[PDB]
Amino acid sequence: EVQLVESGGGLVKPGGSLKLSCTASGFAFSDYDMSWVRQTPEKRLEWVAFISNGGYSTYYPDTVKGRFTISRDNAENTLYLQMSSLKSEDTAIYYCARQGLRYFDYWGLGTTLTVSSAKTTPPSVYPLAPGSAAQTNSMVTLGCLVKGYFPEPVTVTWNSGSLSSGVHTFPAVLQSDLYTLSSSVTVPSSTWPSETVTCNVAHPASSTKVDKKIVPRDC
Amino acid sequence: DIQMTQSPSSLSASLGGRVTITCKASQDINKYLAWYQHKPGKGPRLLIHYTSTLQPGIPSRFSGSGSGRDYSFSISNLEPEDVATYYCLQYDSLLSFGAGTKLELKRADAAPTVSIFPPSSEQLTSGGASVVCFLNNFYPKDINVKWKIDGSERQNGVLNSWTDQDSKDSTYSMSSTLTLTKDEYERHNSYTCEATHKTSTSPIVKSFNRNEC
Repeated sequence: EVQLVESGGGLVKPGGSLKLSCTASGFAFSDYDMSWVRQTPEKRLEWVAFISNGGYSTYYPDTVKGRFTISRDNAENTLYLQMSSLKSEDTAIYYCARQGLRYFDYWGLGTTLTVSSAKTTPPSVYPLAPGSAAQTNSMVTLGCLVKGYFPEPVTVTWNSGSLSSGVHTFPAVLQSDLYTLSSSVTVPSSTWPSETVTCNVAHPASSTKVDKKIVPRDC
Repeated sequence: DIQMTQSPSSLSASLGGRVTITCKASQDINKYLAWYQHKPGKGPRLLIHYTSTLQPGIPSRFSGSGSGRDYSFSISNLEPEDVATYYCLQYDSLLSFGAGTKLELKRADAAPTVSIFPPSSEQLTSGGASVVCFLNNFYPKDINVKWKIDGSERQNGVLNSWTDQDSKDSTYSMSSTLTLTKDEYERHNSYTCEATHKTSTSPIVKSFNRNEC
């Protein structure tokens, strides 16, 4: 079945270079025109590059012409996008697309590129507890402040994934060179501090894991 | 080269109602227009090509129409799973998308559940103090969060973050964080966040004092 799987995304400094890959399976790859499409953070979709089935024709919009090179190795069922002189505006999720047709029909799931001078930094993780029995009745809200990491993403879970229903993890917000994110969980108050509640935070780019436990009084 | 202006950037609609998105080309595109549905965590889903041909497996609730420069796209009997962002795509000459339309559902008004949180010991030892305030499961999306330190309104040091529409109950949530240094955090007593929302005449006020524990 038609499958497109991107790889190689990451963090790159302004002016730098990176090469994305897209692996195909489930069809005669060498029969098909192929494209790259990116989704900008403002949720715009942009045709990045096009390559004909045999690799002899190629198209780029002016935004990336002279900086981006699309190529393909038909023996290895792989499509490539070589980027250089990367700018801040190139930050996006890059999608592989198959183009048997003028319009797109089949897509991959994307690989992410962050173009930024900010350095990799693990997050600090702080517990959020009510305390003083200040506001406590039937349900209680607890949280988890994830501060000062770069780049995105982190993954937050609660009780190693056992508590999944009453959870809001909020989108990260960048505060010059560092992200902060928070996460709330609501549980019955008769179960806390009765049982334990702990948030778990993994930051892939720094390979850190931190489990913080929420302890009765934060006052 | 060829511009698509997609005409509502955002919209809310009731279940069972109809939604229409217009997409307008800079020049005639000869009915070469396709429509995409994009959900978080997936690639775009082709809905319609050639202005109005349903892709196979696409609900007949989705329709398109138009000619020349002006084009329409409609969802007829809205269901909860149509929440997404939608894009038109001309393919007459080269390819370009409309800027997109973010679709969310209407529900009965809900008031926010507000919770305030003092800085942790861990963070205070580090030299920092964040006060966090959650405004959870409210509707509609529009909400205001105000911070006061000893009764004086404070705008610096505040980071707001807001969710997309919750798939389970159609509510929204929002998080506000006021970050100070430790020395500045110790110069004041009361820390309050106020949630103003159309579900209540007076704002919901939650507050913390460094006044016991």
